[PDB]
Amino acid sequence: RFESVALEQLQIVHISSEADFSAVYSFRPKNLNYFVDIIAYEGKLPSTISEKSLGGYPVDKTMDEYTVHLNGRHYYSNSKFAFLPTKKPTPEINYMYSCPYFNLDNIYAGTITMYWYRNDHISNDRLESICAQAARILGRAKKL
Amino acid sequence: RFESVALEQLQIVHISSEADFSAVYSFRPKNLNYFVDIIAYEGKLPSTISEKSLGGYPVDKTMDEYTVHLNGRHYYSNSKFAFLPTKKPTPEINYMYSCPYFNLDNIYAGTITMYWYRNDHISNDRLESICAQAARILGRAKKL
Amino acid sequence: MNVDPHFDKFMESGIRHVYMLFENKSVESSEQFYSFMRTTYKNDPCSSDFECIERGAEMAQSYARIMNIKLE
Amino acid sequence: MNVDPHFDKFMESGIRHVYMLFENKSVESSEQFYSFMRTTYKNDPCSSDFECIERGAEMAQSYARIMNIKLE
Ligand SMILES: [Cl-]
Repeated sequence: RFESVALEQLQIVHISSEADFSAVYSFRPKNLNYFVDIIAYEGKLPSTISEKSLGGYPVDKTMDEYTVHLNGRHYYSNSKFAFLPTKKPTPEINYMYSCPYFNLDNIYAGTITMYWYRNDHISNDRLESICAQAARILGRAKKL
Repeated sequence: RFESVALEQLQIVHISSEADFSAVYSFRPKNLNYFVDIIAYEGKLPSTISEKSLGGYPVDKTMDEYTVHLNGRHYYSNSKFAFLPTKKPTPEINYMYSCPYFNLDNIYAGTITMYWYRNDHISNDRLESICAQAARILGRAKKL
Repeated sequence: MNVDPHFDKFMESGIRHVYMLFENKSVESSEQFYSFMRTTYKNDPCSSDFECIERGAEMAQSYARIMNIKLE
Repeated sequence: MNVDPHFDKFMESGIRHVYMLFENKSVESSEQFYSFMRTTYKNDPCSSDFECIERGAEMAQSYARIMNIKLE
């Protein structure tokens, strides 16, 4: 079952990155990516989202994160949170780092993302490895 | 199903190594490793083994390959074929390269091995990568 | 395109250096070539454009060799 | 021992640098610590004794931190 893999990889990414909040995002419909859901999270939810309304958020494909991901690169920023399911600017988040993951047919299917509320985090080189390992394993799983 | 994973990884190792003959070996009973079976093979069987009698061969743990593997290293040789299910010396084999794989509880559970009848093969550094990638994936699978 | 750009370069390299040379192209031969390329890439995704192009050629060549596929 | 020697060094490092400091050791706390160590190692096996010892300490420390486990 796919989210079994998602939640197990996320737990590892969360602990190794020492993030304050982490999530796996999933695009729908397949190959079209008009919407994005949080299908797994670790840590404390940002105040601007609730345990309700974690799914069905529209995807803005002109956002830098979307295009950087399709260039095969990870994305970080201090203020742009494209798929976080709220339009509120959420200044309590100091930092975000994400990588794409691709489904079994190599289609951009979602992201693995870590967030920090504090302003101290480990280097992007270590975050790159943590994220890429999980994307490699999530990329081999299916949807029952 | 475990051998589904075994046969799929073996097919990749065979093609990328360009071996003449390749196999996955499985130890039994678990944690004890008195016997070793070929549970998957690609290419032409050596003449000294048949499509019958590919299982139940005794394991000689004093052989270098066994101890080198438990030291966390790959093994190669021009003349020692410890788990090949025959006592015949089989001089038609010019070269063998193997790596261990470990089950979900990190117990030495078998090997992935490539053989050449010709005397030309790609470098051990490339064979190391091919083998380690497959061991990493086989090490995550279970026994239904 | 919504595709893993490293897989795409890897796959396109295999197509243009090897598969296009297949004497007997068919549905089945394209399905078997893609199944091998995808499974191989999913096993160990390449990370550089240059390495993806390199590895897509080599891997497809080895597939053509080991599978005894009629070229020219 | 029949064990992956890289996992063993990785696990022993986590035990001796972190787990042994747990205030409330129990069956459940040992099962949860091993489940985390094994899943983490299986996700990305370390390849050097030195790195395995390093990563077993760091990973166990992060597990202790992020899980808010009483030390001393
Ligand atoms: Cl891997």
